[PDB]
Amino acid sequence: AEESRVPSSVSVTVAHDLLLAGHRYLDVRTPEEFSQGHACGAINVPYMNRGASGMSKNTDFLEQVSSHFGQSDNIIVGCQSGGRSIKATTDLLHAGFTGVKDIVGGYSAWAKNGLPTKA
Repeated sequence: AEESRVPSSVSVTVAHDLLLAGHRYLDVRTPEEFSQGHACGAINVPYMNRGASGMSKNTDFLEQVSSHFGQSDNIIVGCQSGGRSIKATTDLLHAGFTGVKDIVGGYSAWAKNGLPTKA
């Protein structure tokens, strides 16, 4: 009974219900999105980011992380774009990108609010 690897696709609409549950939201709009910082109730990062997280930058750690862990292991991830990115995520899934939910959009919708929490 393992469930550390489960790739699923959904829309920010259904994820929103889960977002109310208070679950970590991973979003990757663009490396520059990181330079902007974080968000209020939304964690948007470029897949991998070096930090006190224990150093993890999409480069080789994938072999160590994909070894049995996912950068978003058990998380809700979503690319700024949908459909076109949905199949794109499948390419990353082959490299090891499961155990998380694939949401469509994210920052665009959260941006609609205008409440970005960050340093």
